[PDB]
Amino acid sequence: VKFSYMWTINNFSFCREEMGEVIKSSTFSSKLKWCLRVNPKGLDEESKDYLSLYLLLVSCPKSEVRAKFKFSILNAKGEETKAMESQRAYRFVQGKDWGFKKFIRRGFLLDEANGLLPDDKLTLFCEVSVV
Repeated sequence: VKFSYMWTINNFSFCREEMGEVIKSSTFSSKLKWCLRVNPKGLDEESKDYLSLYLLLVSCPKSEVRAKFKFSILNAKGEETKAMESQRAYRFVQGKDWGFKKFIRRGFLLDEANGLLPDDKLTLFCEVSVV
């Protein structure tokens, strides 16, 4: 079953999150509930120069599901760019997240000349395929 979520994070340049701090999206579905989570300053010292991006299984009545996923950024022209796809379907349990600790370099994303923060909005697009 394949579905998607578009997450707009407004006023992205005003984010005060420090390394390890997280923002979660609203939940979305295709009884399963998913959300996205971003670490604007990464998780640890190795990733503090990047935004980290994860898919989280928030609610699941089964013990586990398997899902592949793809994240991309919608640019100022409304087009997908800088996509990263999971290598395979990963096993999720409720509370488990999978994703990319080094999804996008902050010094690239935050320079507005690259066109990824139109009106200071970061727009992320996620596709999920549950096996």
